[PDB]
Amino acid sequence: ETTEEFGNRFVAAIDSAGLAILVSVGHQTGLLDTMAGLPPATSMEIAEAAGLEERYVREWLGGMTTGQIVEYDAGSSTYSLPAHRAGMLTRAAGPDNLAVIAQFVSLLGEVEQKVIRCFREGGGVPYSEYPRFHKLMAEMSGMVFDAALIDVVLPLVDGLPDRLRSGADVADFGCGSGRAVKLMAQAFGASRFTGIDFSDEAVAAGTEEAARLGLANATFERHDLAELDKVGAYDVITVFDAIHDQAQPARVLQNIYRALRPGGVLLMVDIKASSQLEDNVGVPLSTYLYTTSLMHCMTVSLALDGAGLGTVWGRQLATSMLADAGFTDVTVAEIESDVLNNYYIARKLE
Amino acid sequence: METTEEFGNRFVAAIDSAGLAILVSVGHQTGLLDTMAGLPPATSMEIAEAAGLEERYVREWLGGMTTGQIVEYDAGSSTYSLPAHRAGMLTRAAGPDNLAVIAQFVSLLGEVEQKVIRCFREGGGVPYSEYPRFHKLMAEMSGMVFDAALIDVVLPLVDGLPDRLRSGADVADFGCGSGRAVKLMAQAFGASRFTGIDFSDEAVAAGTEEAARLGLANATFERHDLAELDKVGAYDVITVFDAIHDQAQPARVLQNIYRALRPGGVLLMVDIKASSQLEDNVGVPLSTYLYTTSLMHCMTVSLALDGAGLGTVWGRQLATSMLADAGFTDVTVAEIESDVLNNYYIARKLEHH
Ligand SMILES: Nc1ncnc2c1ncn2[C@@H]1O[C@H](CSCC[C@H](N)C(=O)O)[C@@H](O)[C@H]1O
Ligand SMILES: Nc1ncnc2c1ncn2[C@@H]1O[C@H](CSCC[C@H](N)C(=O)O)[C@@H](O)[C@H]1O
Repeated sequence: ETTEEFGNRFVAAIDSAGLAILVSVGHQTGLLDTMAGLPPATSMEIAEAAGLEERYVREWLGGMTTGQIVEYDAGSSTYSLPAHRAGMLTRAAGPDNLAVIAQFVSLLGEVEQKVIRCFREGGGVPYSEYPRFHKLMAEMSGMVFDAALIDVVLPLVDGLPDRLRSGADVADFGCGSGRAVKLMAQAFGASRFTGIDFSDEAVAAGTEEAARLGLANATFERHDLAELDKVGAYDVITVFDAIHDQAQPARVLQNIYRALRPGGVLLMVDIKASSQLEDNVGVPLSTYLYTTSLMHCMTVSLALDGAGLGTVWGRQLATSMLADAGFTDVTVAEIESDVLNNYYIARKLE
Repeated sequence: METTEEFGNRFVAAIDSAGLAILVSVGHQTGLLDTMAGLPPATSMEIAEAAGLEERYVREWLGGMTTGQIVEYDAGSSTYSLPAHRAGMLTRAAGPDNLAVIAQFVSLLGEVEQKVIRCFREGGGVPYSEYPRFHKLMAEMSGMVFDAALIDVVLPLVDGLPDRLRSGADVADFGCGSGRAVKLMAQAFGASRFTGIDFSDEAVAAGTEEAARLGLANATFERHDLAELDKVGAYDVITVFDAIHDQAQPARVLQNIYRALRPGGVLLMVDIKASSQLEDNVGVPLSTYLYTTSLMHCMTVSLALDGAGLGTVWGRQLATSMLADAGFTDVTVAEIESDVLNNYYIARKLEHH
C-alpha cells in the first residue's frame, strides 16, 4: 500500500473502534434488544420504549447510524435496525450475538495505563483489577454452554454421555461461575459434580445457583489449581478457557493427570490459533486475541510471576504440553457452535 | 444489499480494529512506534532493548501489530519492521500529523463507559472532573497544531488580521486553557495586548506563570465563567478554539462574545467540521468517532451541569444560526485543506455605535 491508503485504513479503524464501544453500550442498555422488537421510529419513540434518556439515545443512534448498523430515514426522521443485523447483536440471537464481545473493548481500555506501566516496569496486572470480567466471561462463555455443552460438546467423547447417565465423578477446573457445572448436574442426576476456582466470586456464584435449584449433586470448592491433593478422584475433568491464564500451567496439567482415575478423560477447551505468528496473519480475531492476551490473559499470569503464555499459545504448544503432562492419547476437535476454541480430548491409560 | 453473513464479518473486523487502535495507542505512549521507525529489521528482543522495555510485553504487542498489518514480520529470520510509509503517520516525528495520538482516545472513552451507561438510565451526566487525562491530551495536541500553524496559517484567514495585530490591537482568547495560543500570538505581535480567559484557576495561574517566565508584558489571564461575563467593547479581536460545544450555556457565551467585542471587532471561532444533519455525516470519515466522543464526553459533561449538550457534532448549520442569534450579521466559514477536522467561522461585528 501507499501512504494515502494507510491513513484511510487507520482512520477507518478509529471509527470502528468507536463503533465497537457503541455496540457494547447498546447491549448493556437493551437498546439493541428494544430496536429488534420495533418498526422504524424516532429518537424519542425509541428512548420511550427502552425507558431511557432520549438525549443519550439520540447520540447513540447517530454513531450507530454513521457506522452503518442503524438506518435512519432522512425524510421521516426515524431510525431502524436492519433485521439481518439484529440477529447478530441481540440477546435473542443466543450464541450469535456479537454485541457481547464488544464489552471487552471498554474493559480492556480500563487498564491501558496500568498495562503500559508494565512495559516499563515488568510484573503484571492482577485479577482484582478486573472486577467486571467475571460477568463478561460468564456471559461470553454462557452463550456457548447453553447452546452446545450437553448436546454438542460432551458427545465429542465417545460414551461420555452414557457414562454420565450411568453415574460418574466429574470435575470442572477453572469453573468460573459454575454454569457448565449447573447444566451438567441437572442433566445427569446420577453423576456428582464439583467445580473448582480460586476466586471467591465465582465459587460464590456457582455455589449459589445450586443452593437455589437444590442440585445436590453439584458442590463447589475453592482451590488454586497449581496445588491440589486430588489423586485418582475423577472419571472426567473439564477445563474451559482456564489453562492459558494460569501462572503455572504445566503444573496444573500434571495436577489434572494425577486427579484422573486411570482410563479417565480430560476435556480442555482453549483458544484456537497457531503457536506460530505468521499462521495467524489475516485470520479473523487474531488482533483481538493478541490484544486481550496483552491486556489480560498475558498479564494476569505475569502478575504472579507466572508463565504468561497468553491467549495465543496455540495448538502446537498446547498439545505437546498435554504430552508432557502424561497424556499419550490426545485429539483435537472443533465445533461450528464455537469458532474461538479448540476442544482437546486427552486420555489417561488404564 | 449487505448480507448477515457479511455483516458478521464486517463487525468482527471492527472488533479486530478496536484492538488494533489500543495497540497503537499503547505503542505511541510506550514510545515503541517511535523506536521502530529508527530501526532496521529486528527481533522482539532487540526492539525491547532498543526501547528500554520488557520483551515479553513487546512481543505480545508485536504480534497484534503484525496481525493488524501495521508491522511486517519475516518469520524466516524472526524479525519485524515498521514500513516507512506507515512510520510516517504514527511517529512523533510527524508532530501534528501523528495519527497514533488520536488512538489513545479508545481507552479514555473506555474508562467511562460504565458511568455513561448509567446516565441513560438516570439522566444527569459525567462531571468534567472525571476526565483529566482526556483534557491534558487534547491541550497537548492542540498545542502542537498552534505551534505548527496558528501564526502563519490560521490568523491569515481573517483578511487584514495580521496587520491589525502588527499595528497592535486588543485581543482575547476565550477558553484559553493551557494558554499556548496566547503565548504564540504575544510573541509574534509585541504591539498587541492579549488576555486569556478560562475558569479553571489552575490554567489561569499556570498561564500567568508561563507568561512571566517568558517575560511577556502583553500576555494576561483571568478567571471568569464565560457564561457570566460583563465585558463590553473591550476587544478588537476574540478567538475561540474548540470550546463552545462543551458549554453548559453556549448561547449566552456567544451573546457575551458579541458584547465584549468592539464595534468593527472580529470573532474567530474554531470548531468541528460537521453537518447538523445526520444524513450528511454518513460516509464521512470520523463521523462515528465524533458522535462517540460526544456521547461519551462532550455531550455528557455539559448535561452533567444541566447543560445544553449540543455535542461535538453540533455542526455548521446550527453554529452559524447560533452566531446570528448572538448578533453577528456578517459571518464567513473558512476551511483549510490540510485541516479536515475543523471549521474556522469568521464573524464580524457592526461598526456603528
Ligand atoms: N490458579 C488458579 N486456580 C484456580 N482457578 C484459576 C486459577 N487461575 C485462573 N483460574 C480461573 O480461570 C478462570 C478463567 S474464565 C473461567 C472459565 C469458565 N469455565 C468460564 O468459561 O466461565 C477464572 O474464572 C479463574 O477462576
Ligand atoms: N464556562 C467556561 N468559562 C470559562 N472557560 C470555560 C468554560 N467552560 C469551558 N471552559 C474552558 O474550556 C477549556 C477546554 S477546551 C480548551 C481550548 C484551548 N484553547 C485549546 O484549544 O487547547 C477548558 O480549559 C476550560 O477552561
